[PDB]
Amino acid sequence: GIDHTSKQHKRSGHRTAPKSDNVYLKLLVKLYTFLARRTDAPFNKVVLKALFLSKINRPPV
Amino acid sequence: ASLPHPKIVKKHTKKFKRHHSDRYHRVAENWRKQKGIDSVVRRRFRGNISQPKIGYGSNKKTKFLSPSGHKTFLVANVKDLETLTMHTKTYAAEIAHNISAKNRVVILARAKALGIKVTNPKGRLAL
Amino acid sequence: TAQQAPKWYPSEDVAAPKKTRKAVRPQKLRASLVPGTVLILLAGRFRGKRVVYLKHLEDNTLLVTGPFKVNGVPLRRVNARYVIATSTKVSVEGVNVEKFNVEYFAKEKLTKKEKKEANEIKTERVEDQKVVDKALLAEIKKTPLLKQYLSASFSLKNGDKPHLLKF
Amino acid sequence: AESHRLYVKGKHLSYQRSKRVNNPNVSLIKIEGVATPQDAQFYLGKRIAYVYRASKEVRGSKIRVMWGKVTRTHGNSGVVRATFRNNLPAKTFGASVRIFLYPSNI
Amino acid sequence: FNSSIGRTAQGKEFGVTKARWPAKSVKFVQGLLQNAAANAEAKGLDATKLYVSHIQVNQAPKQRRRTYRAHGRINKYESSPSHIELVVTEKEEAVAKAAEKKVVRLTSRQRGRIAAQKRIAA
Amino acid sequence: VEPVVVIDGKGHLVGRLASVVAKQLLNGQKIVVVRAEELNISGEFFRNKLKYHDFLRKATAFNKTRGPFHFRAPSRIFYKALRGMVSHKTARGKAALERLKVFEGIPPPYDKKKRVVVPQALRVLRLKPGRKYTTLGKLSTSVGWKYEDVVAKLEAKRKVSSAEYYAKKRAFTKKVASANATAAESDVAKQLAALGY
RNA sequence: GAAAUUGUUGAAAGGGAAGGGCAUUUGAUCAGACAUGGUGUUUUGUA
RNA sequence: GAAUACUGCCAGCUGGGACUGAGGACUGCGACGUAAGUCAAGGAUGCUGGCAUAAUGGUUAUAUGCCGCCCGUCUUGAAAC
RNA sequence: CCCUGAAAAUGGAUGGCGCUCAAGCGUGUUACCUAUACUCUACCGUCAGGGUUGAUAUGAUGCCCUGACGAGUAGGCAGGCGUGGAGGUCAGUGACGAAGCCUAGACCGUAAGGUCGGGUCGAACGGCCUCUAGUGCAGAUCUUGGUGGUAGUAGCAAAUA
RNA sequence: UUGGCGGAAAGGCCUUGGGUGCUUGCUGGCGAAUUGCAAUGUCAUUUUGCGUGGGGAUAAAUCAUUUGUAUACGACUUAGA
Ligand SMILES: [Mg+2]
Ligand SMILES: [Mg+2]
Repeated sequence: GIDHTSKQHKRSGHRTAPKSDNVYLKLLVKLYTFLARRTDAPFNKVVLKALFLSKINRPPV
Repeated sequence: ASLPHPKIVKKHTKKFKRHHSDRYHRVAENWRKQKGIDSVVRRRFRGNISQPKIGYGSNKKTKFLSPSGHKTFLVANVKDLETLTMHTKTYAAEIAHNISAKNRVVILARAKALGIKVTNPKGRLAL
Repeated sequence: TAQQAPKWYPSEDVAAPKKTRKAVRPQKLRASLVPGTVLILLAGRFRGKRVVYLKHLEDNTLLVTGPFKVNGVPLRRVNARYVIATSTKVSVEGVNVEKFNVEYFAKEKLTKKEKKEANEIKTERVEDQKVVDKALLAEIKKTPLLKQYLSASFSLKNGDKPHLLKF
Repeated sequence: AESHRLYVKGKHLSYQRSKRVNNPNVSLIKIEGVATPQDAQFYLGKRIAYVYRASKEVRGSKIRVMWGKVTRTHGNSGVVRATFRNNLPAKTFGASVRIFLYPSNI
Repeated sequence: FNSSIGRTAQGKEFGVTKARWPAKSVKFVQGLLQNAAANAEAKGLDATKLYVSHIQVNQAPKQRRRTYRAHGRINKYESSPSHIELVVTEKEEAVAKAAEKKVVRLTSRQRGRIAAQKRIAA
Repeated sequence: VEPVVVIDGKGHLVGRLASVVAKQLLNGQKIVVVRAEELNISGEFFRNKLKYHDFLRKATAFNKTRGPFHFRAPSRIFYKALRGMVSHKTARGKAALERLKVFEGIPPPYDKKKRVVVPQALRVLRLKPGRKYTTLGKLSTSVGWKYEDVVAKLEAKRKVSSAEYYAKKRAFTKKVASANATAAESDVAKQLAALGY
């Protein structure tokens, strides 16, 4: 037995691999997950996380 | 003639049967979980039947393999049989139960020509 | 179709094993086995018989002989884990055992077709036995009762505790 | 002679058990002659055969053997623990069993 | 089907205590026995080696009437009829002999032991 | 070590002997116990008579025939004390208990055999000198055993025959010891003495 | 032409229930692997 | 003037026994070696025998050892008289 | 410490047998037995952190590396199994035998389940991607229908024969 | 084979005489292999059947009838060449 100080097996709670079934969006997140993995620039990670977002978390600009 | 594999181990070779399927005839022995509030099987008392859980899962290098070492693939005709032409050492054909005998002889002849193993080469055969 | 397809087929190419690191150093025998020791055969066809040990062979086996004139045990090889090294010692200097090796004992393996439904000896083997045993028995005749000791069999009596017995 | 025994007699006492749960995978053997773990340490690693008879002849014989070995000592009185390829059938509690002298260290 | 029937001395022949004389059943059974013996002589059997090899009785569909019980109730009054069949055969001789070959598997040690015995004795 | 072990029950303590013998049967040794009328129980005769009367009170109320049976013979008292220590309701317990037979006196199958003792159940080795003890034959004939005197007469006859045996055995062994002493101090005797025999 | 329930035959067990879990004995019953490419042609239908 | 006991340390030596052999071209850290190379250094190999069949094994019935109270429900609490 | 004080109703319980320099009480020292606990290893799943669009061949929700974790009623969520019907596809199966049913015969899955062999039978049915619902029973003194033990039992005895 | 003794569950113990075999008390001669480096490597006693060939002996019980010292029925007690 372990005296657990946290909740075991919990999800991170941050959405990855967006819930949409748009194939062009999936191509875009494939391109930007390559760029975020290997270009070591923070911009690619920021736009990769922004690509996952839902509609109310993407307000029009 | 199969691909080399590790030794196949089954963690629980006994069939999980529903509690009191031996007791009552109305209770079939397909597995159902006991949701009762006083159930000894649900409470996991010593000396009762064991329940299915994820720890009994087979090895991923060993899963879905026949004792011959192949995976069963159901076939219905020669075109379905020909899909296993380049994968003879991993898959073994099994003729479907509803194929007639005069087609079964054709499928067995083509499988013997292609070197494909058939796991039931004795169905509907006359002698 | 009866079954649809697998979306991916596993590759049929068999991989090579990794480069092992298990070299073979020779067997380190136990200290009670020196050549010339009288052994007791624990198992086998000649179990309970006392033989003399001559040479440590290549496949970790012990070359032994009866002698064949004494108890009828021929020139043979036995396993070192299936004998008891007694304290009784005779000298086997004067015996040329370098002729025998692992290729000297070949079974000439039998085919699967030849099945014995119901039912011989090498002449080279029989005069090799006759050469060596006449050199052993000359050393046997020095101390008394060794011929009788080697002819008699070994067995456990009532009250024999092998953890207390010294051989 | 009149005796040909090249083994030590022993008795199959029981399984390894607690007060109310037994474990058939480990059997308990009383070797006769030994009454202390220091004398029982001689017999570790020795082969054990349970030799019994049956009515039906299988491969030329009506005598069947179950093989095992001594693994460790048990208690303070020279009882040993033994493991077999297939476990002993538990009707043999008190049955005689053979401890061979091989693999020998002497 | 014998619970709470009377006890009698004529069960000593069969080692029982409970026995009866079901006259209607005996009439029906012996009528069927007579018919089977007639079928056997029509078929051309010996009529002296015949023993009843097979007989079974099982239940026919019930025949229902009514019964009138106290406080104006109705219950059933049902007959349980029978299907009976039987087969008489001639008693033949001994059935068969000459069992399976029982091919033997022996190891090299067993073969050497048998050869050693055959050499060592006559 | 032995096929059958014949235990002379004289001077033994009932519980300690029963706990030795029950373990012997469960290990698979065949035991026959003779002279059961000479077992000893520690304590006063009046204490053990009161104990047996407390046991004798216990019976099934609605039918005494199905109650606990109070056996009166010393051998059956020993059998009760031993069946208490064997798990007799299982097949292993029944197979153990059929390796045992207990007798008053020494019957003719066993009067010509060798009797042993159990030194960890002997009264002179276990009790402090001064403690009082009972004789099982006296207690058993106090609570209802009918055959105390016929066993005494048969035992007197058997002891007379056994003394007649032992006189001849002693004369023969004195002849053998005399011949061994006169045939000692030869060369084979000195070689055996050097080798330890 | 299912099940409850029943008859016959066959097999098995049964000292105040029966049924179950782990393990093995015994009896009965049963699947799989056993060719492989191969130096080779000691060869016939000569490849 | 010593020894020994007790406690503690050794990157001292060495014998017996049991369980496990996961991974699968190479890459790393090391050691012995002047070097070639070798090794117990990022997970077992070498040699040999028997059998090649119901022998191992699976299933099923029985036997034995130990364990096992009737399910569902309300309830603080159910095997519940 | 032991004894007197010390009386309850079926027969009775240091768990039982039994035990008296204990197998009792006080105390001390060792050895030993074994939990689903601890240590190491393998396997299953979950979670987390990473690597890997290069060409060839597939699946980037893929493959691979590393570490930790796993109790659970009420309840929540996720991934799946099964049924009736609908769009598409396999130019699917089938009177040389579809569906159904029986089978202490075999194989696969942790499981819901799936597949095969044999028997019976006689006319339709299935895999995959999706759509839809009158979609999964052991219970409700559940509904309808059928059948047991009781049980060859209670009984078939008023009104003269 | 002669003579005893043994009734607790004797079923065994002792003894006389001759025959026959072995003798490792002592000294010799010949054989053994190949079961291949181990595989209980098979040697015990318990019951039954069927054959031989050698002795031994040629019954009762139950149903049915009857009795009434008995009796719900079974059972009991009687009788019957
Ligand atoms: Mg059921
Ligand atoms: Mg009425």
